[PDB]
Amino acid sequence: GSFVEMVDNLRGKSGQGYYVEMTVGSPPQTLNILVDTGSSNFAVGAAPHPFLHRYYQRQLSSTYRDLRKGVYVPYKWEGELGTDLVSIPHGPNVTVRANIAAITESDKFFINGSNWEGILGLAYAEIARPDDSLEPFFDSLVKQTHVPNLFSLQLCGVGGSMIIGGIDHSLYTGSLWYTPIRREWYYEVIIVRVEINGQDLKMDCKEYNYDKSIVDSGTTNLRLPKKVFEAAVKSIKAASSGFWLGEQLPVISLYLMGEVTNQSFRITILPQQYLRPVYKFAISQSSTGTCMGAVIMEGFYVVFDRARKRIGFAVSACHVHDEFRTAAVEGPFVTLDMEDCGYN
Ligand SMILES: COc1cc(Br)cc(CN2CCC(NC(=O)CCCS)CC2)c1OC
Repeated sequence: GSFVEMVDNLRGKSGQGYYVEMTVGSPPQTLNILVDTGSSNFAVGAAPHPFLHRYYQRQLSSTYRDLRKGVYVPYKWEGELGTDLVSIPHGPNVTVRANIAAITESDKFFINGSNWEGILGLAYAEIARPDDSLEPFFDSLVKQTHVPNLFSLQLCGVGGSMIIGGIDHSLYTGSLWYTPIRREWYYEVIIVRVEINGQDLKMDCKEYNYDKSIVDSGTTNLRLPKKVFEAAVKSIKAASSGFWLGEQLPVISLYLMGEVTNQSFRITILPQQYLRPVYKFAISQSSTGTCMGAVIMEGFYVVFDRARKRIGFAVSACHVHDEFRTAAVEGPFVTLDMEDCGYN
């Protein structure tokens, strides 16, 4: 119902993702940790990298255990794997034994000037490194505690909330609308229709999910596939008459597969969401598929209902809106052949 302790527990810089305070080891070592639904490793700085405010000092932790194994993660960082006791101060009052990759070497990972020292992957074991046998933090948390298999994110344009183990109904207006998680690797969803200011792109819905479509807190932009990206910008440029290519400095609706056969709902983002104050055009091309980043997520309260293999969307109580236009989650809509849109 209400999780006052966990409200406003996220911070960050625009374009750099959101981080939460966590503790590792015994006695607890406090670190700021990126919240990433697009990856599945819990990894922290473990050596005195010049950019870092602080780092995990294994020698100070009585509860640390070595797994005597190494991990190389390119996007790069490299680490030594182990386990230790982990807590989230402004989260549930629990302590779990989780896997931690102690980052010993990295290139273009840590950001000069940033206030975070690690990454928390909230996605599933499938995309975990080195392989799926390394249990992600959230999978460990659910198994070792009575914390429900669910988390939600209210990312605001920089602070936000990560509600672990439930939903805070103060953080959204209207109703929650759910889309199925297609496969438990990334938080994979299916987009069935795309409108630019009320007009359908008339594109094959297979193109909207070319390779995959994901909800990703680790990505800043709405990243559309090349073919969709091209057609989207074409309608975006026509609606308002280098920059469009992300080389320099009208609402958008995505229809998502519903819970029921032939039933969909739409989520609608304003310019106030895809114009990121630096302004920059926060919609870019991709070759890995559709990535619903902070652009999408900042308009909505997002429920990662892992228990029921679904993701909830509702209008965020903190989203930037004026007296003219407001962000929206609306349904139900009738959409046939939705299963076809999934790439195989
Ligand atoms: C500031 O730097 C980061 C902040 C945060 Br929060 C997370 C990361 C790492 N994260 C790794 C997974 C990526 N997503 C995918 O591979 C799916 C394709 C999406 S189009 C997104 C970036 C970051 O990079 C190091």
